[PDB]
Amino acid sequence: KQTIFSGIQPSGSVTLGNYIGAMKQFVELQHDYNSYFCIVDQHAITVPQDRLELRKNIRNLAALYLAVGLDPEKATLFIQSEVPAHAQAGWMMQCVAYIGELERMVSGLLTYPPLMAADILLYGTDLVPPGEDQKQHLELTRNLAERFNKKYNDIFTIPEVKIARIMSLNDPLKKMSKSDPNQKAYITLLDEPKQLEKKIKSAVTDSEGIVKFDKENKPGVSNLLTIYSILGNTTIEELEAKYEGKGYGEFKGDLAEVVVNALKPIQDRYYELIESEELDRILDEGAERANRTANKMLKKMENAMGLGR
Amino acid sequence: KQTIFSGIQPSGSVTLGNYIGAMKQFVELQHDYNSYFCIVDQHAITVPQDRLELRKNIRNLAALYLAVGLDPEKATLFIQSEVPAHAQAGWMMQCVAYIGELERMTAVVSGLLTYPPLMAADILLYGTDLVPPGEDQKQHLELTRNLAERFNKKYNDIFTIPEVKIPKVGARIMSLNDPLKKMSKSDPNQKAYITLLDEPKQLEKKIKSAVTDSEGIVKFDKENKPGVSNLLTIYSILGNTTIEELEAKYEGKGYGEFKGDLAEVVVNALKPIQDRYYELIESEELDRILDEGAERANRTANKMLKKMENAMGLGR
Repeated sequence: KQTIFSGIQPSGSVTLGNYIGAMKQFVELQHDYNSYFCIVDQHAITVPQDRLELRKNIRNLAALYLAVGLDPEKATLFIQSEVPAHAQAGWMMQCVAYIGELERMVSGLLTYPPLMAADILLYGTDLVPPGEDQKQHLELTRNLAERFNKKYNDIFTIPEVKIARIMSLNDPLKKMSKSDPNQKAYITLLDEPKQLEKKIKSAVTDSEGIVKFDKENKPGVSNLLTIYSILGNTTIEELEAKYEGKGYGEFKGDLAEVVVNALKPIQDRYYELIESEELDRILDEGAERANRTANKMLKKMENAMGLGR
Repeated sequence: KQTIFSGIQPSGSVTLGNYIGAMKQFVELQHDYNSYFCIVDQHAITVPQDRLELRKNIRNLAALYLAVGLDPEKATLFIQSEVPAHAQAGWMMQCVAYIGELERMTAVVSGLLTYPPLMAADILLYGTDLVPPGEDQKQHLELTRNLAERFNKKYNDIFTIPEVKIPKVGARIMSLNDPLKKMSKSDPNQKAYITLLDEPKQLEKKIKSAVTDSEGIVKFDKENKPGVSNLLTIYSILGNTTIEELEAKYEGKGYGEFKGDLAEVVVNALKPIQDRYYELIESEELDRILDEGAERANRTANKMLKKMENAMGLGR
């Protein structure tokens, strides 16, 4: 059973687009793969942060992950910061990484990649996700892994990166993104039904009046068919067949409700957890698991380098 | 009342200049200060090492400090890596330090440029009031004070701002060999230095062949008679006698017995240290003392760590 590590930044709120990109894809692999989801709060402080926004974002993200079906008794969801081994191994890896490598991509900004390498390597990670802009982060990680294996002990497995792009409702050519100035460009998983509906019905389209798919010729309608597709558990072409004698108004109206119904259980559950202390227990349990495992790999690192006794 | 934090490198061998310079002086402040002696193995790995000799030096240093009169009941002696908060706080301090101030001190290994915030973390973690002076610790301490103040201001106010404490005129001890040089273990001539574990026989050999003058007067003046005044300084401190008594004592006498007598004085000073070192170095009582100190340090350090985390928004 291969093992996967996903480093997940607590950055406030998840768009539908990114839920469909990563979240959904990797949450489902929890039964076939041994899977870790690490809220990387120590990487978040490499940029300016309000202390309150940060604790808020961390809880919030944890709640969503569980709300979207992550099973804490099969996968390991935890907060980086609560597993001291990360900083510890993070520091040993600083003593193996060179500056040159790091300048080629505030101090923690320049020197978090060794800590990132440490995040993945502490767990014997076989696989990492394709976070857009991780192509050079994984390369370093791989390299640092190889450099430590040669110089001390083969203890690290060399991690691999093994694999629907949701575009803006306002502009089909732009990717859906939380930082989009226009609030109607994107849907967040906690959007209320009322507002969910509004954003879909005003989503830019064509005039052709025919629900059909081609990306570079009907990008707005194509995108909508792709959302409908994933959230509704159907194929695009079935949907074409289904809207044969129909126009965008019925389509947009039906899609609205599909989306409301796909997000209702997720919301319902978010709010049960966000307030509960059950959420804290889950996170306590996750940190215990990760420490138990991360500490074994740490001691080896320490023994490989010679740090105690 | 005041607490001192002494960060001490496990480098494999300690000269006489060190015992009299740092160790002795700061192990004496033991009762009038809550004093920490931290074996900084995570600073050690910024430069190349053999995992065997590093492990060895770590014990060696622990054993030496005890052997020299460090009281595990009054001072906290511990290993840096064995208290995780250092790594944790250190990482937090990297998120406060800018690259420039770090770039203004030293493809090279990253932890060699980025250790100063970890040094900051080491000290600030204990609410340290005072620190020893080191060779090039001036520029290091200045950065720590900045990071302390920068963080007090921006997040919460939790760090005390530390100060260099100057000990009771620590004597700088010079080579036996070239008296203008400072005593150093790296010198390629083992005659030039004396280490606390030198056998009485090698102690004796080295002292007799220590560089002097062509006068044959045992008289202290630093600029014209550096060999002799270095030895007088050594005789003074291990002797517990003033240089004046030693000029009195060695009036109508020449370098012959001056070196003979000093030799026996050094042997006798180093004997208890050696007998005691050789008990601890093999026994498990040492391990017990290093477990206690790690425990004490962790309890203190973890409280401050919680404050830093609350102050920045990590965890819950």
